[PDB]
Amino acid sequence: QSMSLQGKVALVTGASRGIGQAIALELGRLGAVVIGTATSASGAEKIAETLKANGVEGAGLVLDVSSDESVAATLEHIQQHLGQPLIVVNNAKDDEWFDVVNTNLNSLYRLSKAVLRGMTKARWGRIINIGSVVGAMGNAGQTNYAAAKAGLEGFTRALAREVGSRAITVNAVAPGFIDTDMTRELPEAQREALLGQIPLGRLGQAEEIAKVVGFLASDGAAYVTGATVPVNGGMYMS
Amino acid sequence: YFQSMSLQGKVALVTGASRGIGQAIALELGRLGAVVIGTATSASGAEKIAETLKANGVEGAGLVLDVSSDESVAATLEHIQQHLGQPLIVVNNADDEWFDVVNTNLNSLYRLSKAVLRGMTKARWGRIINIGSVVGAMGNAGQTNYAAAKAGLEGFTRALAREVGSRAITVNAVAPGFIDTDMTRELPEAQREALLGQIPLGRLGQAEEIAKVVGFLASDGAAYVTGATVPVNGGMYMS
Amino acid sequence: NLYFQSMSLQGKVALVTGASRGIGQAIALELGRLGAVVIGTATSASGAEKIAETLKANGVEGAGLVLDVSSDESVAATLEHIQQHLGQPLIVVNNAGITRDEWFDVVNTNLNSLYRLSKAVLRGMTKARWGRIINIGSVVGAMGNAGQTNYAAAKAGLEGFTRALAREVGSRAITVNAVAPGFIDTDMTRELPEAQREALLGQIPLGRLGQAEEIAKVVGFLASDGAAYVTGATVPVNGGMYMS
Amino acid sequence: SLQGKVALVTGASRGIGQAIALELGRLGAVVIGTATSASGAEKIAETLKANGVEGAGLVLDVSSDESVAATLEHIQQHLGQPLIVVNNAGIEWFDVVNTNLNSLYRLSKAVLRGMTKARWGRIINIGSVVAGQTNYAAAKAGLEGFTRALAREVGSRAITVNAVAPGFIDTDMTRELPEAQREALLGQIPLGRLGQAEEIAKVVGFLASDGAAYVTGATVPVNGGMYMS
Ligand SMILES: c1cc2c(cc1Nc1ccc3nnnn3n1)CCC2
Ligand SMILES: c1cc2c(cc1Nc1ccc3nnnn3n1)CCC2
Repeated sequence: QSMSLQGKVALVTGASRGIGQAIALELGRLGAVVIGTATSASGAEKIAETLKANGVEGAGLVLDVSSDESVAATLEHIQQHLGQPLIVVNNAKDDEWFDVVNTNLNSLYRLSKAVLRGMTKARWGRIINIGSVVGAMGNAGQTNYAAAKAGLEGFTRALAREVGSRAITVNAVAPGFIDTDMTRELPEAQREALLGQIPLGRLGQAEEIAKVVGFLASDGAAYVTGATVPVNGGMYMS
Repeated sequence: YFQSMSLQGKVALVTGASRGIGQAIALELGRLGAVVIGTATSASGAEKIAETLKANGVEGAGLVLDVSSDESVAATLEHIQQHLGQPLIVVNNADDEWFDVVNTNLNSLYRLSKAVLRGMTKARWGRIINIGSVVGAMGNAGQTNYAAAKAGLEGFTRALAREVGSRAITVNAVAPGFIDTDMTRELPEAQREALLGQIPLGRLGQAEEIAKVVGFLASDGAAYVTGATVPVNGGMYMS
Repeated sequence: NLYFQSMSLQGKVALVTGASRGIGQAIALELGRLGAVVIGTATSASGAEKIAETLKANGVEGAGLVLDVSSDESVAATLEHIQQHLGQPLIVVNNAGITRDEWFDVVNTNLNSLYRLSKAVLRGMTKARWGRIINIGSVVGAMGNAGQTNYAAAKAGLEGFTRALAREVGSRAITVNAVAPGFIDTDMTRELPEAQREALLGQIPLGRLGQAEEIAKVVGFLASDGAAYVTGATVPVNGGMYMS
Repeated sequence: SLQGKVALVTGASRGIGQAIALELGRLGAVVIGTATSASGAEKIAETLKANGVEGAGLVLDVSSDESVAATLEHIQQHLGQPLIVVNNAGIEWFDVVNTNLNSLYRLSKAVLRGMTKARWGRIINIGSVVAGQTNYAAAKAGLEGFTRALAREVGSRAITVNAVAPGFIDTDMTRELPEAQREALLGQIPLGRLGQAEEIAKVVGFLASDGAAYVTGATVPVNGGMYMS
């Protein structure tokens, strides 16, 4: 009812595995037509296969969120074949933090500004930003993780204010320690130490991030905007 | 009858359920299949709750509960246990006044939460959800009261979530902004227009729109969300 | 023939609770060093006598008294005594928090004590149209889960409390601020095994424990006239380790 | 005492910047204040002279790698390394915030070599004074996280990095504000008044002192009790 996304087109970047894949499946399951992206032709073909195997109408595409040209072209392709995406989920050393965060926010900003025209026309939108998963070792890692998270929060809160009068919401999801291919390959010691800091005593599932995204994308979340919802089993960092 | 991904057969306790946000929450949990026990402080309010639930096809009851009283809490829970089973979803709903107000709210949450925890601990499953106050008065006293309550609620929610997390019980809160309620309808027209201008969405929130967030947090999909305060405020953030 | 100090708090009376050791003692010495007349408190006669001796040994004019911040009577009586003998305390540092399902009762008890003491001292500050109330948060003392829960709860309650009281009293030129210590060096943490120490320090960008004096300096500043537009703030003093 | 220390304060020709330069001077620092025009830099030199403060006034464009490097070199030749650096000079929310942080990062990275050598430093970032609310909150969030991160990167070198978040301060921008906006602002400030530029400077002076050595990664709000989310 509120939870139906029937008749909506959703763009989910970095959808070939993990949290991205799970998000694309959840939006599909809720009735959306889903366009998942990857950076390689191989990843984009994998996305198309996964969507087919789950009954989800849509497609898999190649997108480089760092490139104005790729963005504009990808959106054009979506417009030609399926219509305007009105749900967009952005998923995709210690001197590094400043350049990393800056690059992420430019990518969000590029993609968000591009998809906004269609949302502005429609007078309806959902932009949802996925923060980074926990598990990078040492002080350099924690520095990079906290910087990214602070930049994402403020970015999300600001963009929400800019576009709010158009009935477009902008929210973010801050994952904690989630069971993914990248975290499975973490050394066992780092993992056990992470696990011990989580009140729920387990890793989160990728589906458990996707469910939050699915809700935020629904009509029932229409008065939620500028928010960063943490999904972390009770483990909070400053 | 055996449920899957639904609130069916779960018993939910929603306090202050006679009107506004509380009522809407009770209806949403009912709609999602829960057996719902709504509470009020008066016999009259509790009867109103029972009627409203009946009129909407929701199985459950309306009861009298004084969350300031250890006796009333224990007695109310016993009655629920006898008739319907242990409530595994619990929604707590309800410038020099701020200290007493916040203090009283948190003692009431703590009392009720501690009481319902034994049943959740046995079941190895639970959902406690705390509703913050609505943005309800325009002056300085109001904004002070609202920010104090909200800060106390956030930290309380985060702490309890840590205490009970290992038992697969989640504890979250919902921080409403400016919601269309009897309290806010009676605000002067001049204050309303000035309110709306501080809200990016340009409108009041509906009580249903708080209830939908609560319904989601109560679901299985929200199992990895705990200690969180979800703001539902149309983009107006105020501390 | 009377000696007039040129220090920032000359001619002010300061009340510092829980002043018998650690951060409290250091705060009392700093305010004294900055020229304040200083009344340090403890819960026992022996602690109050220790305070008086320490103050005397450091050239600080003032006293050591017994105060139980959990008791309305003790608070009122202690204030009256201070008024009679030395004058109204217009700088008040609340240090004396407790410790030891426990988090809720601890935090609640602290905030009632702050509120009691703050309300009592406010009459003198309201008359004077000037005040400084400064609340000291708890030291990082437990690295598990129960400890981190207690520490974050206390800190959140203190922050909102501080911010709210600041609003209530602001129009009277009284400021209300808090100081949130991180890992501060004490006799108990020096005796931690060398292995646990190195692992702790690796969480702190500065790579060292804070000194009690380093909390006291921040308190001394917030107490000054230059800090008059700082109110409702919680200043973290933690060497860059932020945890919540 | 900041006796024997060299301080670089950008945007020092008026307001908060000027007051910061005078406070650091008063505390004994040799002070280099910057402005974007020759005229502003000359004004700074005059103001410093008139107050007994040793130092200089220079032209600096924090958006330019060349100007930064050259300015530092000039300071090094004549006075020695600045070990206290106050970034005051800042300037569609997205482009503004991004530009500020690049400037902070540029200037901070440049001054860090001298601080790393000395094994001592103080970097202090001044936030913006109170569409507008969006810009202000974005800037403040970016500043906080920036300040907290840089503090972690440089902490082991006994360099602290902190920020000051002003509220409604009596300055050129705010003097021109309409009476209606002012009165509405005052009513949201518990202290019931504007802050003085000196009152920001005093916080900066303290953060620059040895007694603030265990404070790092902090943003100290100086706003009379008015807080915005
Ligand atoms: C642009 C816009 C907005 C923000 C940040 C940027 N740019 C950067 C760049 C680096 C960085 N490090 N930590 N944060 N941060 N932020 C946050 C509020 C909106
Ligand atoms: C009173 C006033 C205010 C606050 C808290 C209380 N009382 C309690 C009591 C318990 C508790 N646990 N976590 N927080 N918390 N707070 C914070 C905002 C102002």
